[PDB]
Amino acid sequence: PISPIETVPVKLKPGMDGPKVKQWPLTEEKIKALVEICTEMEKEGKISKIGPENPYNTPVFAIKKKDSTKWRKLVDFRELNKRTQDFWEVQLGIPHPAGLKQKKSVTVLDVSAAFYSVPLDKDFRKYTAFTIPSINNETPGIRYQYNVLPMGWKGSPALLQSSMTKILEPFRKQNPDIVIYQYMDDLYVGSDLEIGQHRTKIEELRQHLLRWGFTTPDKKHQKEPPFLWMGYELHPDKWTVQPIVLPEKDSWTVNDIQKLVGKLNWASQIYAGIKVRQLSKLLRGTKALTEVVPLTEEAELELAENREILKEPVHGVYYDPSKDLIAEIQKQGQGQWTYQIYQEPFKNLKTGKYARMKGAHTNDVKQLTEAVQKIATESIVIWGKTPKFKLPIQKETWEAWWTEYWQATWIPEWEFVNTPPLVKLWYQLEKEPIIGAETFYVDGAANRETKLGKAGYVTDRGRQKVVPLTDTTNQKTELQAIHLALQDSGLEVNIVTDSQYALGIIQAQPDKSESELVSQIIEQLIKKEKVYLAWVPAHKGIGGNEQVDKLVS
Amino acid sequence: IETVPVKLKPGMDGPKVKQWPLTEEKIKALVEICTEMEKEGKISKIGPENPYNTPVFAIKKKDSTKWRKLVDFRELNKRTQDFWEVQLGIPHPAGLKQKKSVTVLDVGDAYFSVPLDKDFRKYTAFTIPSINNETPGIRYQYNVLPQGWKGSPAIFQSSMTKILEPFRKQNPDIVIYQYMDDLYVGSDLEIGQHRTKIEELRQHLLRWGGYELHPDKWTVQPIVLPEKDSWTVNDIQKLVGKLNWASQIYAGIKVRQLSKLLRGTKALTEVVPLTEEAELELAENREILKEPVHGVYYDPSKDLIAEIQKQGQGQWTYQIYQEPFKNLKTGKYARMKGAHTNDVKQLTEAVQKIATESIVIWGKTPKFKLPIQKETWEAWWTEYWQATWIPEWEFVNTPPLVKLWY
DNA sequence: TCGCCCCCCTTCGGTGCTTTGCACCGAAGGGGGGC
Ligand SMILES: Nc1nc2c(ncn2[C@H]2C[C@H](O)[C@@H](COP(=O)(O)OP(=O)(O)OP(=O)(O)O)O2)c(=O)[nH]1
Ligand SMILES: [Mg+2]
Repeated sequence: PISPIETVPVKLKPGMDGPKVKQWPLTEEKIKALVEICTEMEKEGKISKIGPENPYNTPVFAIKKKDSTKWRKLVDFRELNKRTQDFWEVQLGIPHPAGLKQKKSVTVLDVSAAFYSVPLDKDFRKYTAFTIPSINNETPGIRYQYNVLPMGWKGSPALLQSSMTKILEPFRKQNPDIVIYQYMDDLYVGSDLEIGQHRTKIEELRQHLLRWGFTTPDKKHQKEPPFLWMGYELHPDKWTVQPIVLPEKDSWTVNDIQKLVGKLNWASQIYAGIKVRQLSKLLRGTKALTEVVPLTEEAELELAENREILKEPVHGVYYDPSKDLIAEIQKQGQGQWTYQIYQEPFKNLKTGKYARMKGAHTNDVKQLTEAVQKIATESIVIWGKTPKFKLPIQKETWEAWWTEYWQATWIPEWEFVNTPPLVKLWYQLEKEPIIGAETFYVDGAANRETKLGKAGYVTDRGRQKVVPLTDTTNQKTELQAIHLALQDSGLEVNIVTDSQYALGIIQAQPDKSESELVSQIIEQLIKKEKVYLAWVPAHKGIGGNEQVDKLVS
Repeated sequence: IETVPVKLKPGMDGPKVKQWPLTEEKIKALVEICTEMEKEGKISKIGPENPYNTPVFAIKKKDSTKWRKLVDFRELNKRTQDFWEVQLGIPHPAGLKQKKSVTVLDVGDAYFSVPLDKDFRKYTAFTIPSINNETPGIRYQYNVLPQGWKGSPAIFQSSMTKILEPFRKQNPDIVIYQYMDDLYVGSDLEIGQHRTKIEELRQHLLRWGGYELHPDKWTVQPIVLPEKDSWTVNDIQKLVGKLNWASQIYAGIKVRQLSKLLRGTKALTEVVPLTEEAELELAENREILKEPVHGVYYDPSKDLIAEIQKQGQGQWTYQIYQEPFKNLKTGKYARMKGAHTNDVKQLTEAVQKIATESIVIWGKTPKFKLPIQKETWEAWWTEYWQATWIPEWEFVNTPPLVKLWY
C-alpha cells in the first residue's frame, strides 16, 4: 500500500533538464521477473504508463536477493542523480550493538518494500521515465514513470528515512519506555515490559505503521533470540558478529588483498589484536586491481596471527549506564595500536584499532594521543560520554612531553597500566648547553638547478668536514649536516644550525618518519647521551656559523 | 511586521557543514530547547530536501547553570551579504576600552521577535544527532532572526536603539556596544555600584524582551632582554637571533658589535666578557623595546589576526596584528583554575579572553592562528567554550626559534 | 551496468610559506559492513 503521507517537494539542479538514456539488453529471466513486478507495481499504483510526450528515459535492470528466490528491481539513474538537487542526508552514522542496553523483551521488525510505499513528488515523476525491453526486437519497450521512491535514485534513502521518522514520532512520544532503533526499514524494538504487554505494543506499532501504508510481514518479524540485526547476533546477555570468512588463496591479487584488509577491519570491532599494516603495505605502489602481488614474509606472519585470533570465539556485552566506561590501549609496533572498551574486567563491549600515519614525522606519544582522540569520539557516538583511560605510558613521560612540546596537548583522566611495551620518549634535547661537550657548527646548502649540494661542519675543538651531495634539496643538505655532526661526535654534543626547518622537525622529538634520512637521524639521537641543539640566523656573520657557511662554499 | 530582503554574496551558496558528535547531556538540552522553540514558532521542522546545514552544540556557564544553544553560523556569516554595504552595521565606540568595568549581557533572545526573510530561512538549517544513531538526525530551520547570525544585530539595529535610548539617556557616561548577541556595557563606578546599574539595564530589557571585565588591567607585554652579570657564547647567540628577529618590527636595532664578540669557532659555554661597545649596543636596544613602535594604526577595513604561543607553567603570549610585524597589541595570558594541567582548556580560555579584548577595543574578533593540532582542538574545545560568539581560526605548527615573547 | 550511510588504507592534488620543496589536508580511488 502507498502511504497517504504527503510528498516531499524535490527539484532538479538549476539549469538542468531530465535524463535521456536508451535501454540495454537483459536476460529472459530478468525481463519476466521485472514484468511480474512491473504489472504488479502498476496495479498497486507504484508506476504508471507514459508515452512519447515525456521525452526522458533511463535504463533498468534487476539483481537477485539474499532471500534466494526474490528479485530486486533497480533503474540506472546515474544521470538523473547528477542533475537532481543535493540533499542533506539524515543518516548520521551506524548504530552499534555495544550501545544497546539489556532489555527484557526484544523484537526486530522490517517494513517490506518501504521505498515503494512512499509517494514521489508529482511534478518530479516525469523525470523517472524508463522502458522495459522484453528481449531484443520482439517489441519496443513499454514506458513507465515512478509514482513512489525508486531504488537507485539519489533522494530515495533520505525521503524514506525522513518519512519513517515522521510516522514513528507519534508512537515514540506515546511510548518513551520503548527504544526503537530505526535503520532504513529495519526496526529494533526493546522494552522492559513483560512479553504480554510488549507484544501488545508491537501489534499497536504494526497497526500504526499499516495505517500509514507500511506493511510488516511475519517473514521479517523476529521474536526470539538470537535476533539478526545490522550484521550481528543479539543474545539476551551478549552479542556476536555474523561469521567472517576470510579469503584463502594460493595466488593473491591487489583486489584480493583489499578485500582481506576490509574483512579484518570489520573483525577488529570485537576481535582484539587484529593487525593489517604488513598486508596493507602490499597495496602500496601497485597499479592494477588484477596485478598479482606475492605476500612478503611479514604479511604471511601477520595473516597467520589474525587467523589464530579469528578462530577463537568472541562476544561483546551490552551497555550498563550505571557503570563507568573504561578504555585500555596497547602498543603493537610500527605505529599500530589496539584497544578494548569495557565496564567490568574481561567483558568487552567492543574493541578496535588505530594505525593511521599522520604527518611525515611523528612519535609514539603523538600517536597515542591520536588513538585516545579516536576512542573519545567513538565513545561519544555510541554512548554519549567519554571513557576513563588506562594507558601504557608513565605520568613522568607524559609530563615531560607536554612541558617540552610547544603545541597545546592533553589527555583526559587516565591511569597508568604496565603492559609492555610502554610508550616512551626515545630521547630528550637538553634545555641548556652541555659543559665539556664538543660544539658543532653545522650547515648545508644545495643549488636548485643543479641537484648538487654540500653538508659539513666546524668545531670548537678544531674539527671540520665537508661531503658532496648529489640529487638533493636545500632542506636535505641541512638534515645531512646535522646527520654528520651526530655521526662524528661523542655521546654528548652541542649543535648549532641555521635551519628553522631542521630544528622544527628534531625539536618535536620524532621516533619514526617516512623519510629514511630523518629515520637515520632519529637512530643517532637515540644512541646519544645528551644533545643540546641551537639555532642562529644565517648569513649574519656569527662566529662558528660564519666559518662553516664559508666552508660549505 | 514585514521582513528585510536578505541575500547571500554573489556566486556563493548556503552552508553545508556536517554535524559533529554530541554528549548525552548536550543532545538532551538541544531537544528540550528546540522542542520549545518549535512550539513558539521560532523554528520549524524540515526534511532532507533542504540541502543546507550548520553544526549545533550547547554551552553551560557555571554562573548560570542552564544550557545555552549555540549554532556555529561562522560559514553562513561569511557568505551573508554585508550590511555595511546596505546601511545597517553597528558603529563601535572608542570609549568602551576606557571604562574600568565592562559587563557582558546575552541579549540574543530579543531577535526572536522579528521574522526572517522567507527565502533566506533555508540557509539556517541544523541537525540534532542521536546517541548510537538510534534515529536519523532531526532538522530545523529558523523562522526568526537567529542567534549567532551576523544579520540579526543589523536588522534589529533600529529596535535596540529605541529600547536602549532611556537608559543611555539617564546614564550618559555608561557606554553600551552591541556585538552579535552581546551587549558590552562599561562604566567607571565602584565594583558593586556598577553591578547594580547592570541589574537595572537587565530589568528595562525584560520590560520588552557574565563576569566583570577590567580593561585598565590588560597590561601589554613587550619584548624583554635577559639581565645577567656573566654572559656565555650561547647567551649572546640567543641574544643576537632575538634582536635580528625584532629588526623586522622595530627601527634601528643593530647586532654588528654583538655579532663579532663571537668571532671564531667558540665553545657554547665559554663566558665572553662584554665590551664597552657591546654594553653600548645592548642597553640601547633594550630602551627601544622599552617603549613601543611608531606608525602602527588600526585599519577597520582589514581583518584582525591573533597569534598565540604556549610558554609553560600556565603562561600564554599573544600578538594582534593586521599586517605582519606591525602589532596593534602584544600580551600575555595567565592561568586560572589552579591545577594548570589542561593545555586545551587554557588555550580555549585564552582565545575567549583575547577575542573579548578585540571586541571591546576594536569592535570585532580576530582570526586566530592556534598552536595546536586540528584534531586535538576539535576533540575538546566545546567543553570549555562560554561565549555566544565563535571567532574564525586556523591551525599552525610553528616551532619556536627564539622565545621572543619570553 | 543502482541508491544513501559509517569505518580503514592509499593516492593525488590544491594551498601557503617572508618556499623553489615541503608539510598539511580534503577528496577520491579501493576495500569492509548496514538497509
Ligand atoms: N537502491 C538500493 N536499495 C537497497 C538495496 N538493498 C537494500 N536497499 C534499500 C531498498 C529497500 O527498499 C530497503 C530495504 O531493503 P530490504 O532488503 O530490507 O527489503 P526490500 O524493500 O528490498 O524488499 P522486502 O522488504 O523483502 O519485501 O533499502 C540495494 O542494493 N540497492
Ligand atoms: Mg523494505
